[PDB]
Amino acid sequence: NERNITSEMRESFLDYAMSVIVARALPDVRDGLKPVHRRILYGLNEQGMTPDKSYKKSARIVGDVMGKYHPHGDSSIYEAMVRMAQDFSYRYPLVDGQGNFGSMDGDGAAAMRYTEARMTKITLELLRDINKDTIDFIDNYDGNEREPSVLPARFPNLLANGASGIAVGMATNIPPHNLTELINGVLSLSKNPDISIAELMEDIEGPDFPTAGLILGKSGIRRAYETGRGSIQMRSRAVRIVVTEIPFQVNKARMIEKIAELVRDKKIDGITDLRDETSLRTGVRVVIDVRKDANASVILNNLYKQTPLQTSFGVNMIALVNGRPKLINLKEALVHYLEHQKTVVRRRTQYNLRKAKDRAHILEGLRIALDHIDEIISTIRESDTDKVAMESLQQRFKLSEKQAQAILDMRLRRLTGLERDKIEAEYNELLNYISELETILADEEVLLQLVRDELTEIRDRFGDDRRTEIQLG
Amino acid sequence: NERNITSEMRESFLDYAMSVIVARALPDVRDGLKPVHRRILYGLNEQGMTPDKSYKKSARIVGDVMGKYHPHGDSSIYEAMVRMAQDFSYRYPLVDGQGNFGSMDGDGAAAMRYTEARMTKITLELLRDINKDTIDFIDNYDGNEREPSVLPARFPNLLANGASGIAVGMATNIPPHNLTELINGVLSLSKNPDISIAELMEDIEGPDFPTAGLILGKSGIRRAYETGRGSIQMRSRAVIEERGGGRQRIVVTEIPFQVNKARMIEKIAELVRDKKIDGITDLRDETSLRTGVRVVIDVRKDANASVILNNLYKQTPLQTSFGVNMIALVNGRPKLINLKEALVHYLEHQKTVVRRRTQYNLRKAKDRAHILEGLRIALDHIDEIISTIRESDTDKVAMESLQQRFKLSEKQAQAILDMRLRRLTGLERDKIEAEYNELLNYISELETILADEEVLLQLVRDELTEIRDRFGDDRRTEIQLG
Amino acid sequence: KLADCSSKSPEECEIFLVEGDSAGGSTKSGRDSRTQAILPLRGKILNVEKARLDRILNNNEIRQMITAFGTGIGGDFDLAKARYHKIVIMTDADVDGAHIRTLLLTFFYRFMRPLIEAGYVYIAQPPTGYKGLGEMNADQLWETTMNPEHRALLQVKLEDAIEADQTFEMLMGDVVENRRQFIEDNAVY
Amino acid sequence: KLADCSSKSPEECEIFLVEGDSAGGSTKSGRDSRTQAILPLRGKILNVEKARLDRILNNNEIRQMITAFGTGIGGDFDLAKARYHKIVIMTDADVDGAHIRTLLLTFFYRFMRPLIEAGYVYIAQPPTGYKGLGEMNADQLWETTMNPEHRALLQVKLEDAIEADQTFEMLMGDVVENRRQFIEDNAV
DNA sequence: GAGCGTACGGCCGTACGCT
DNA sequence: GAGCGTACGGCCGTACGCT
Repeated sequence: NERNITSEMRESFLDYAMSVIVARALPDVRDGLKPVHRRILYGLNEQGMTPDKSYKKSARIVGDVMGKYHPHGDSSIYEAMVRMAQDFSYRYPLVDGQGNFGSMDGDGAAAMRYTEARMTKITLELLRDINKDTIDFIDNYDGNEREPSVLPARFPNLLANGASGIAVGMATNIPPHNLTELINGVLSLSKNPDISIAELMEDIEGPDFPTAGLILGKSGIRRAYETGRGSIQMRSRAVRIVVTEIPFQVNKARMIEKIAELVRDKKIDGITDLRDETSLRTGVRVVIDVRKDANASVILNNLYKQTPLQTSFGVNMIALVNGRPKLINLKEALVHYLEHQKTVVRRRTQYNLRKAKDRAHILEGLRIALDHIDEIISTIRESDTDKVAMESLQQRFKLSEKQAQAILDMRLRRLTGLERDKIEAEYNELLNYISELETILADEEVLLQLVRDELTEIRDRFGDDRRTEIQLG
Repeated sequence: NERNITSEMRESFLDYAMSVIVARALPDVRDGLKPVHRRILYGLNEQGMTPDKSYKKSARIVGDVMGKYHPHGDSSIYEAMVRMAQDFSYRYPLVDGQGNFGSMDGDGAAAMRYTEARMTKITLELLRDINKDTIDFIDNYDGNEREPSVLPARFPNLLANGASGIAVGMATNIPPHNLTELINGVLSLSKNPDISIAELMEDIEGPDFPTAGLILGKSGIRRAYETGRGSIQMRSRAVIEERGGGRQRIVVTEIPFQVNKARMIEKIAELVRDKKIDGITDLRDETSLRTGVRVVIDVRKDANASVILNNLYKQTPLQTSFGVNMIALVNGRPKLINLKEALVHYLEHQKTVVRRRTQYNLRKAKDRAHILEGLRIALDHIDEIISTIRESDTDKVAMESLQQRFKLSEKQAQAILDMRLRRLTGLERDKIEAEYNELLNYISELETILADEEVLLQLVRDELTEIRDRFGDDRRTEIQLG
Repeated sequence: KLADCSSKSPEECEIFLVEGDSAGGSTKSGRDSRTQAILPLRGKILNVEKARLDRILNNNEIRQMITAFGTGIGGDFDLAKARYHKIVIMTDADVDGAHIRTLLLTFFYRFMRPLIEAGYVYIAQPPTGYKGLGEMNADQLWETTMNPEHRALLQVKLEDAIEADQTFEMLMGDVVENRRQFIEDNAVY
Repeated sequence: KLADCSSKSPEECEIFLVEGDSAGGSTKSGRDSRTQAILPLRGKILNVEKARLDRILNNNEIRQMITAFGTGIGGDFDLAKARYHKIVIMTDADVDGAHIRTLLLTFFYRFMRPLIEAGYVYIAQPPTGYKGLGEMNADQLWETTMNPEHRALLQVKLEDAIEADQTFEMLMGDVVENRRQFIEDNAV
């Protein structure tokens, strides 16, 4: 057999490129997660590592995720989980870590056998209603497990925590945002489908970095929200000059070493010495002793230009839409997210209705059984096999195969006085529950309001203050 | 606060030394396993990675152990698991591996995400009866899991697969043996507690390496079995063949245990290069899967191949010593043990395992018989039973009324309340009586085993004989005399 | 790192380029050591369409291949000096295997083009039921991938020089947009 | 690798020798960077009672410590040139932590004895509730292990020179049998 | 005396896109 | 330009006991 070099190159490069794109480097628009991150969170859910239970070692999590969902190096899983637990990396941290989870100076986390982890309260919201047929499950790498294709994501995580990823033919770079502003934006969009980006910007002012700092103007922000692309200038908070906030993803130690380099090589002048006075007590504090009679305003402006004291955030909003990479603007991101929420709620309601209708049918048969229990027992006792017992029960009491099966599976303890009253009470309550569920599915506006109400609750519970100041000009 | 440097040194060195000894480097006499190996095998058991089910990726087992039992680097677990799957390392391999599990030339196994593993059929025997209260379970490192302190080990693994470990103040080096010879030795010991080492050696001839080869004499073997220490000379299997044209060649078909074939050949090559050995024209590794180990050493015309071969035994790892130093954990303490001591501790372990299994089975059977007695009373008076439950407001009242009226226990009354309506059918009613009668006979059989220590001892012998007939194989290493 | 074959007749000699010591050990065990050589490579090689000559020549994995093949490079290339008449690119049927295949073909196209033209370059991957070469036992690796009596090798053929030059520049070159457009246009397959 | 303190007054300055970059990062975050320095070490150091001088002097971790302390080695040793009056051996309460403690004390006994004699060498480990330093958050690492206000440091004292010389030779020396006998005699 | 096997530390290289 | 983060490759070093 033979193969054309061109045909082979095109086929192999495409297989590699699409796999990095759809199954590695880029996040899904709906939940804002890359496969490895979704697996960590699903793993924490299945292992019951919820906020209310005690911490478990990272090795216990990593090992589970590695063996059940992610057959790649255990360090790739651990490294991704560590970042999720860093308050300087995640605007809304997804992992609640105990121990050394790394620092702003690029110091690594301790070995996974030393550190402990569990879900954050906000991660409960990413997983909320996952076992209510809200999302599609797919087979794991070996067919022995089932894993989610996407998470319900009851908060707009993609925009909230941001994203970055290098793929093939493309890359992504979405900054993080304020949760209050985002939910307000979704709520404004839910009330007006024809909303403009400019109108949305009345809610979502711009990015909001966990590391705070400043943003120079709204021009870059607007360009990025309008097109999906735009440079956003991030500036350190500086007022001898004292630095209290540095830009997002900037290594403080490397930034200080860069300033120290500029003073040694006589690139900058009018500075005696520089000291990192950062502490857990005082927070970020970088102080620079300015030389007598020299202009600190001029020195500071030069530091913004020559060092990472002022850094650009190159916005390139790429995410997976219908399993395909797409450059999305601010409105598109919120539309896909709101559409996802509507589906999650609709599917949850449809699941709850199937579950309720099925139970109501069972309780109908149990009610007939309990009303004529002396006749029921005689019928079963007379029967040689369970098949005969079932056919005879269906024929005399007009019961379904499912109802007759539930009676044969009924324990003798269900024959007590209080147990019959419990069945009637459950049935009547269920009849009303079914009615309530049917009202939600009959009116698209009632369903849409339920999404709004559930989002408002998240906003009031997890919504916090803006950290990054958007400076006028 | 202050601390004496001497007190601190002694305290810290002792804590470290004990931990390496009891919880790292040395095997237990009973199952022949170090903590990491026991964990891998327990992990495979709990994850249902049995011989009859499909292979799963090595990463699933490693990750599970990492994991629930062994909070150390995942490489330590994988590396130990790899060796257990090597037929040139393990006389009776404990892991059934699919994929690249390394070679005799020291080539590593493929990444754990590519390789696949499960238990071997013989590993089922190491774990046999583990959930029948045969062995003591201990809490795992974080208290979230339970792990075995020792495995039931229905075959003498310590001696069968051997061991090696560098600890603190001591080291271990137990050679592997033949399973047939070992079980025969245990059976001879079971019949005569006062058996001599010399008598045991009529069953256990000496070590049996997976890599075959030869052993020069029985002097070293005897010394090692008598004292627990002794040097055993391992020689490669080499024959002098005719090339043609009056020329000769040495052909190596078996090499000593734990000798790297590639490094051995590189040593021969180094000596011919440095002129430290003469009469060798060529040296090539003609090893294949189909033909097995084959190392050809071309000998120069008119030069004596017998002299060249004898020099190779002296100057290269073609002849290597196995320094026997049989150290194992006895009652959680390191001990230098001879051949008899090793078999005594193993036989004692087997007697306990079977006694405890029988005692467990009896408790389990007696408990079930009690439940069936209650169900039989319930089915004989079912119309009465139903009336009692119907008249009761809560389950507590229903239970108290059933116990008082029909002289039932709390357990019996509970089983009746938990009884499904399906169980009142003709076939289900007969199933209960049939189970009860069969159980009565089973209890009698169990009680017969526990009443006579000789019947129990014979059961150990019979169970060991079954293992021997099933997994016992031919001797590979020739013990030359010597 | 090369595990050479006993035969010195290039016509009958074959070399298998395997990813890592992870496939090296098993192929070294499974091969016919008389006519089959193994060159284990340390993962992804340099993209020679992007990299400059000085960086390429200082790369150990690139050097090892040049040394093993004998031939030489570009202008100093000699097909008559080729130590093997079969150079098999052995990769896994996965994301990383696919990339390794493209990087190796790129090296062969830019530095050893007459080797492809002579029909010496071949492609092999695990048979169906296997995704990676590390999943296979040496006997199966032999019987399905290495045994000339019943194996599945694909001979790499150069049909159109202009189309190939364009393909290698589009897929492996510095211009991301051409690659992005190709991905966008062929994503369905 | 050393994360030095701002102060240059040795009497008030302290150095914490931590096992790995795994404890380095958290202690660097939790410390009072004014008077506390951190020297992260790359695991188990050389056993100086077994190793020869040429091997010891070429070891980059041994070199790092000598450089950081600023005292020098034997022939050029000077206690007045000590850059810190507190050298804190920070290890975990486990098998590997215990060994690291013994190897470090062996180095200080054979090459920097007056440092122990001056009461500059201290021992710290995690408080009860933790086994390893990597389990702790930087704030707890500060509040329980580094905060001079409320910490648990053990000052290493040299009480009997003959007994210490014998202890270090028995436990860390070339003769395995003396160590084996000690283990056998003191096993619990 | 470099290697064995349990444990632990480190360092370096490759692609990929954007700035 | 050299980082970022997902993936993958390699290379060393320490103790410990006995050859």
